[PDB]
Amino acid sequence: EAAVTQSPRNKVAVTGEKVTLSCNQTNNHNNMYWYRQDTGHELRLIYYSYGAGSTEKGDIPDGYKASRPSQENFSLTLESATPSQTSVYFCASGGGGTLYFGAGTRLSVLS
Amino acid sequence: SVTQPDARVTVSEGASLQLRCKYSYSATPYLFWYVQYPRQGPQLLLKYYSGDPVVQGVNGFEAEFSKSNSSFHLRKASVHRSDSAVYFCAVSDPPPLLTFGSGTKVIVL
Amino acid sequence: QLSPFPFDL
Amino acid sequence: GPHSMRYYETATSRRGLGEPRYTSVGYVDDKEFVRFDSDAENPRYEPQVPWMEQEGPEYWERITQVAKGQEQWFRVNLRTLLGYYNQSAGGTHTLQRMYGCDVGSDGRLLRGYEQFAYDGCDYIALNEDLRTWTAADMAAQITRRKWEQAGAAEYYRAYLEGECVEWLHRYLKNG
Repeated sequence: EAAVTQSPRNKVAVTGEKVTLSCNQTNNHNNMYWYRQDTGHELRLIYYSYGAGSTEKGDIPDGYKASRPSQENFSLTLESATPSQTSVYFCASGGGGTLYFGAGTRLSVLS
Repeated sequence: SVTQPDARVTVSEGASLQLRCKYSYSATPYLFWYVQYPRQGPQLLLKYYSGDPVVQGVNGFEAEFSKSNSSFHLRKASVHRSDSAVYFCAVSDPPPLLTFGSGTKVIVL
Repeated sequence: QLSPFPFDL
Repeated sequence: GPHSMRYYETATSRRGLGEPRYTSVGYVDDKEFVRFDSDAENPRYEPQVPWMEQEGPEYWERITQVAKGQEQWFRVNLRTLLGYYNQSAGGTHTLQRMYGCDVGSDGRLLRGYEQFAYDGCDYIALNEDLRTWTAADMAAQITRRKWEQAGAAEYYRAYLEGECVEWLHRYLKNG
């Protein structure tokens, strides 16, 4: 979906840096998600949201914080960047059933 | 939990392609197939909720749901260079959450 | 088992 | 003879009284056998009749987890409906869902259910065919549209046709 846009597409962070990945969706969907894929393999859920004001931990929420200020904005925050977090982050929205993903955000953590 | 037994698959351009997918999930299965082209996000190919066990998707793709065999195998009758990519099988684990497979890399010659 | 999470209104 | 199972989830938000109250009650034939209350000190799905106590702890766990998710769904859609009908914010409203399945003497599905009511009035309901929808007013017309587009009917049907019927049986043998 061209409705899901992440920012930025490429980010390099220093160890300890507070990083915030941003997602925007004009699909008018209530559900939004943040996955990470780091081997071109399985994508794993970090955090999701049932709608504005909702913030639910995924399978690997450690080191991550999330925020759903509004309907179309869901941001993932790495409070203190650590190399274990270098990976490609994908955001998705969905109104039940099908999930629509953004282009992805490649984030690397230099020590 | 969904399982894609093959990590890599190679086919001759023009030939048929079949990517296997097995699912172990007690509840109502809501299965999907996503394709991921290099430097891009996963895109929906097709999905199956109920009714016709054989679902059609974009780009001449189709899959068949088999409660008995517990599979949701993908198929395309004639692949082209364009189809080289990573294919994901996924089941709505507890909806509205989605659980992805390890994926399968398809290489066409 | 219950009906799955519903779609958005 | 035929049997039935039916679940009623209702969310009620009240004038500046914080987040809405969520409750879910299930009926087998015409007896309540399970229930969940968000007003409880410890929100959890619990057995309302003894024969339901013969379900594992894993059962009550995910059932409860579904309920917590459902609480959020209502919390959100109550809001989207305020918009649709152009109403206030501090206002007091109710949104409920009812789903279920009747089975024939042969234990196979007889009728599926999935429907919603806002503020006491009908909103949208899956027809008997489990393929089309009935939309009360114009606001509901909006939902119908996207649900027709997203294939919501097939989504719910999937459950109504198998998972439900299967469990209605689990329970019918249990007592």
